[PDB]
Amino acid sequence: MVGKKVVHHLMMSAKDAHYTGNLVNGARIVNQWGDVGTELMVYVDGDISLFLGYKDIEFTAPVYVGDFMEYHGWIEKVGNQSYTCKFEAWKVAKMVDITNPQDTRATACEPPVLCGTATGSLFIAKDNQRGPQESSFKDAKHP
Amino acid sequence: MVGKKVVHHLMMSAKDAHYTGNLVNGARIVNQWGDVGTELMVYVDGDISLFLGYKDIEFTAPVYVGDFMEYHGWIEKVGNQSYTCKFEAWKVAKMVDITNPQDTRATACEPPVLCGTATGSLFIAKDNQRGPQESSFKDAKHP
Amino acid sequence: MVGKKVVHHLMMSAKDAHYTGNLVNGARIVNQWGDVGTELMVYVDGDISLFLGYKDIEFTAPVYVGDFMEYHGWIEKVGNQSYTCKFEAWKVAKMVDITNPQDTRATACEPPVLCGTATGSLFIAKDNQRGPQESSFKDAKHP
Amino acid sequence: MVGKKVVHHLMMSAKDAHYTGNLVNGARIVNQWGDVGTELMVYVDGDISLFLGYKDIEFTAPVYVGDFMEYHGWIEKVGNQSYTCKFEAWKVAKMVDITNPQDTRATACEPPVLCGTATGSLFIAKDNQRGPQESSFKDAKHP
Amino acid sequence: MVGKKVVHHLMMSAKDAHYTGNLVNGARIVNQWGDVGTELMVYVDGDISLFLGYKDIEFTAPVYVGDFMEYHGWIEKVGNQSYTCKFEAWKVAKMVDITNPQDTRATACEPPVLCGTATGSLFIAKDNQRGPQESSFKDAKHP
Amino acid sequence: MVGKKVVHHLMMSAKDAHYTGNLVNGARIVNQWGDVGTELMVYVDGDISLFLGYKDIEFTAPVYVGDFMEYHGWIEKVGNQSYTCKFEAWKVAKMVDITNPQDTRATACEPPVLCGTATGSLFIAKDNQRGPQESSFKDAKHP
Repeated sequence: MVGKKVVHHLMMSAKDAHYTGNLVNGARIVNQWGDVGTELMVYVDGDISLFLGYKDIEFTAPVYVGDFMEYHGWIEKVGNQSYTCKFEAWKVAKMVDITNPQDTRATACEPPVLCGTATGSLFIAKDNQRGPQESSFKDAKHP
Repeated sequence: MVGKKVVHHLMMSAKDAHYTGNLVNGARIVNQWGDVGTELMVYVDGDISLFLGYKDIEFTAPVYVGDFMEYHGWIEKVGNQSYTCKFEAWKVAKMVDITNPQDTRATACEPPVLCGTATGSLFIAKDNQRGPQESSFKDAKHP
Repeated sequence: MVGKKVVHHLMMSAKDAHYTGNLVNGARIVNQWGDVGTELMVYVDGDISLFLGYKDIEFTAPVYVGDFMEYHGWIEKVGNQSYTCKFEAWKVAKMVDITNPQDTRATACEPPVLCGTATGSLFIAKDNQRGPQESSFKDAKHP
Repeated sequence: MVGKKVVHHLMMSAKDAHYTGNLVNGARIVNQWGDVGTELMVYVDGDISLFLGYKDIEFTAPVYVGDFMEYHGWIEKVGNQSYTCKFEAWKVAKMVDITNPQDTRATACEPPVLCGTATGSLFIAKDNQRGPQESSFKDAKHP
Repeated sequence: MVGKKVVHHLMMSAKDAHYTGNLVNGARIVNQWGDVGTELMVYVDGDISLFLGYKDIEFTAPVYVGDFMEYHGWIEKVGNQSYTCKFEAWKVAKMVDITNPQDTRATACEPPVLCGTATGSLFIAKDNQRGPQESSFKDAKHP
Repeated sequence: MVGKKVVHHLMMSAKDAHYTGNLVNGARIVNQWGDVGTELMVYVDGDISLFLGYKDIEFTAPVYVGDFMEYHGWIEKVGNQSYTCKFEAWKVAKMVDITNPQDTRATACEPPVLCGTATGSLFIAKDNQRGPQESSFKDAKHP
């Protein structure tokens, strides 16, 4: 790992529902990973970067309104103009019964439930590379 | 190909901007691909399905507010409970100068600009497979 | 018509629900027609234009979360600074039972269902008229 | 007029921008009128109703981020299952210079600037008509 | 009190749901009060201002999809660079039964139901103060 | 403190802009604190709870598109049916120059910038209290 893991953490609201049955779409995870990758790029070379693509993405468990979610990302490799990262999505809390709209019961996921994994890469043009912006990334280096 | 190509077509509005500079995030393409994938699954087996994952997503050109975009998807292979699909994203029109907010000029992209490509797979549990629901998919078959 | 038909095609997600019961509002159709009209104006004279208004709008069938929708528009006539257009909205797929949130069943609409029609006009100031921008519109002419 | 005029009043935020240049789409006005029509129908017969269509929607002045807007609606004629309503949209305040994002100056529109008008009709099936729900509509009468 | 009361008035749509059970979050009220405060600041000194904070906020009744809501605000005191305002939120109509998605019955709240109150302050830098912009605020003066 | 601190962490996208100049509204912070408070209530007693109100919200620094933000919350006191919590908002990264939309430079905030503080209380009806749901909260007790 280059630098530190970045962790996003937030709640799926009703506004994150996408398909019927309060089901959140898998792209909601990819949305967040885009922002996680962005934060990694700000720290490693001071640019918001452009996302190049994903080698793979697996959606491993469904996500619903009322789920509290964490999104983890870290840099595995610093290339020339590319940076290769790994990503995870974890569910840390949920409604007890999503099928009952009037049920307010909720609980923690112990252990958290893996909802997604990915490998993806981001781009910062050489002339946009400004060096580390955050202390845990001070030792990052290009080949 | 099994069945027909599904084509989504719409505009990026200011609401689709994500990063600064009116830059739309890559995940917006993935969002649309989720819906294209859903339509394919509705037609092939009558269920909105669950997205399993992607292989080799590439974001090949930046997308901005005011871009008109098409998203193509089709079923390459029908598995047991999985369906493997190909996806594309195409830009067909754009603002001439996104850096000038008061500039209202826009033009077509001839030829269209390729903005995204991916392979993705969706899942329908055997008990939820209801057979083709759209005429062009009528001859789809599982192994 | 002047030029070619513009066709938008997308899904109503949970985010498009407006009234209770997963009912989409009629204005969602008008939103899309605005973007269809914009695209037509980009092609006929290279400007995003200003919508002048609608002579008539009819909402002919209800639209729900999970509906796949098409929106058609074309130019009927080119005026001096105004362009008169016709619009349609069609439902091509839907959930089987929107009243059951856990029902994942969906199907095509065969035949498609008419959901709306309209006549509306858009405006491009004379000095903003840049001529056709797309090959099918090459013969578009002002009086 | 039957009953009272219903007045919605709110601000266009950055989230209401639709086209480039912080321009709000005309459909934002129609979105609001749909909710105004709904409120009138709640008051006259106790149902959220269904919008039948519009005549003569006219967008008469542009609307931008930072505009404060009022939307007026009222019932002009009570029919059998239809209700004919009039709608207005008024700008009551605005940014002084929308072209300068760092300019925080804003002022009132005195007199208010007319931004839209329409005639629209709504439908409540006879078996869903429950009579007036709001005191000012107490004497509304069907033929 | 200085000037006139500002009244925003709109509908809670499905898009305003936040928690399960079509429950709107308290922050939706605070969102609206921010815009009410902004409008007051435009009228009293011609600047959109910056919100300083809230002395207190109380959420007194729950708000649901299909509720029609008013948000009142007024200037209690003009200070030097600060302005002390009072806010209320009122429910004026609602669905008859939110637990039944397909139910279209709705009614007015007579009298309206108090849903929230707050005291909050806004800031306009001395050099950004431009004097009253709306006639009812003509006697609004700084000490 | 009762239990542990909950930390939400995410990015302000263009979708979070509210006023002109890419300025996020103060209520965006309150929105997040509502979700932070919900998480706390889920862990302490297994219910999403209702927010009672706030005392002394202060917005201490402005927030813009492109800001990465953290929102901390914790339980200070467990009451009978109320829970009193402290909330903070922290800026951990930002665009270098928000006034140039095409500038992609970004940096960390070291140290983080305090953007908001508040005390807020939430409510869980006695019969809805189900005991701690997350190990760090296991010893939380009512009077």
